[PDB]
Amino acid sequence: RTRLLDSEIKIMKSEVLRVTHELQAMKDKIK
Amino acid sequence: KLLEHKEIDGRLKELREQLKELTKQYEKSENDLKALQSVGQIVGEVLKQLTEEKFIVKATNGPRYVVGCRRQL
Repeated sequence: RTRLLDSEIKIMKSEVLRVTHELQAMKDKIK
Repeated sequence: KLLEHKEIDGRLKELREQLKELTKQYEKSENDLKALQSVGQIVGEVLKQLTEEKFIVKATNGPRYVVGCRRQL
């Protein structure tokens, strides 16, 4: 298959983006 | 393939939109933090001009002061 690799890459990116965004955007308001 | 992540893209867009709005408020809050460092200023009226950098001003609460003037003004 060819799209199987793309799906895995997209899933990995989503996890990083969610964690990274919270550590920066949320922190500024609370700080 | 034919479908790929086109159908799955709906879930990602909805989650991103909700989180995106949260970051918008952070910019608004920063504006308030930029105002906490601005202090007030006593208000009085000029009475006479002794020299170019010396003025006689009476604060509209109390005594009369001889004070300077900001260069740019």
